[PDB]
Amino acid sequence: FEHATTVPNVPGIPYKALVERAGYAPLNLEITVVSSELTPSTNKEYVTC
Amino acid sequence: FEHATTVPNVPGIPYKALVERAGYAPLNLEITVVSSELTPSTNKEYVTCKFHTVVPSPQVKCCGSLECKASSKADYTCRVFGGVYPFMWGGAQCFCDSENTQLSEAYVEFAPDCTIDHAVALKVHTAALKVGLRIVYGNTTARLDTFVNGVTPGSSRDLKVIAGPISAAFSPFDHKVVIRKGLVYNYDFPEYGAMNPGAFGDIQASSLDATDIVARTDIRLLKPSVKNIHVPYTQAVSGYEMWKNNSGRPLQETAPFGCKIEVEPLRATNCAYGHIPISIDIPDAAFVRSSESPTILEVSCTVADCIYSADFGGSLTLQYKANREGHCPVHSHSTTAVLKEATTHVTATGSITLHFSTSSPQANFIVSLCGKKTTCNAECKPPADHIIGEPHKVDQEFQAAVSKTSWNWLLALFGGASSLIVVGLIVLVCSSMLINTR
Amino acid sequence: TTSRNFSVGREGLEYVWGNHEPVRVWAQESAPGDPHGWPHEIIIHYYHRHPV
Ligand SMILES: *[C@@H]1O[C@H](CO)[C@@H](O)[C@H](O)[C@H]1NC(C)=O
Repeated sequence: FEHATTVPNVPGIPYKALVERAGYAPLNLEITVVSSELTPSTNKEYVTC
Repeated sequence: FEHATTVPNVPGIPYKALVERAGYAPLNLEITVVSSELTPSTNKEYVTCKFHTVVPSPQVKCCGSLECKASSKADYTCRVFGGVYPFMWGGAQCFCDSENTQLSEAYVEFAPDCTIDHAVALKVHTAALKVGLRIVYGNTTARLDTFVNGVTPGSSRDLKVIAGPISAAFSPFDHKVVIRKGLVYNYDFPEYGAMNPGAFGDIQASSLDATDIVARTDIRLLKPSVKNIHVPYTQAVSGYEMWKNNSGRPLQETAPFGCKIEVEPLRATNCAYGHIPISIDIPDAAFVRSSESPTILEVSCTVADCIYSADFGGSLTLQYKANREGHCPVHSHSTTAVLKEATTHVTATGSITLHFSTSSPQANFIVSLCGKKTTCNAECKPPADHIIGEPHKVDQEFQAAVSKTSWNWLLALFGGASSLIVVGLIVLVCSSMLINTR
Repeated sequence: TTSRNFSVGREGLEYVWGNHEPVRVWAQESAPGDPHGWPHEIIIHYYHRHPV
């Protein structure tokens, strides 16, 4: 099956949601943001000391 | 007992019906169209295939005369010339400025490979149907096969069940057809003895090996060439190869209703369209007295959930009270929806869950358990997936997709100002009389 | 290799490819028609099916 949902950015906060289908019990879906990793693009210009 | 009912043409779609008799539990009858077999009436017209010409050793008269005789060979032709000096490796066999004459003849016959590459022209007519059915009544199964004609009952247990005639006749076969190597092509071939050079069916034969043969493919002989004995000839290409290059696609990929067509019977199979009435006779032994059947009490209908779909996506629940044990059938007396199971174990106060499907999202109908029945109303939703080839539309739509909310909006919508108009007219009449008082 | 778009009716459609037995694929409706007791744009579903 397919589903969609929005979640806020935050670590270690389980969110519980449901998927509803007639003739099938609504499964409990647990979503947790274990960690975040923001990696930009870098360019080296010059060194100094 | 006797009963009658109409069923649409479709394979592998069980239909569940009931026969009601006071003092006897209503038996659940299951009807399935195992297969279909439409067999028309066929007539063989003539065969055809690639041809091989014949260039027999010429008839050369050394310093004499000859003529152009006649023969029965298909496309037989002769032609003569004079004043010819044929040559050969040992030298010139004969030369006489005028007295020499040469006579050539030409005909044709089916090629040896024809025996397997041959195609045949067929005249078809009077499509007739043969149908195989599986019928279950009270866990009594029967496999039967019969024509749709209303006269003949197929024999299965010696139970004569009549059906038909067909609601609407459908025949992908044109009156004329051609067959080749297990393929059937819809074509309008010419009549026997009617040929055209460069056209299909230029060569004919009542049998693949019949001695008699006839054709016409524009064979005109050519004058002998320079100094070398031979037979220069001319003739138009076989219509067989031409039609092969442009025969069109097989009927297998163009017939409606998904016909599956085979050649040796020249028949169609598992091709569904229309409806068929059926008459069914049943022994009374199969029937069960009601008292023997369990009784039920204060049964309620509860819809656990239901999403409008194609498969048995509708789910229902039933709570019942009974004074007896055994089994009862269940039925949906409303056509719009149909169950998936026939019966189940019963209980003094037990409850069950049932599957079903419907042609409308409005789950408003009545359903019968044992001999009693209860209503069931609810709303079902359309599904997400919308592309599947599995059985669907087991019931045709009856403009019942209209939701109850739409009916509510429509009812309160249509105005009734005409009543206000009539009241206005009546008060106008009364006021006119009052004015007439003056 | 490429892609092709084939329309399918409610009745059903046949489908062939390669040299293996074909598969039949049909379709149903999924547009959002039914309301939930509040004002809704049900018409769109009824427009998606039978524009007549
Ligand atoms: C069919 O059901 C009846 C009771 O409804 C039972 O007596 C009979 O044994 C069953 N027959 C078979 C073949 O299961």
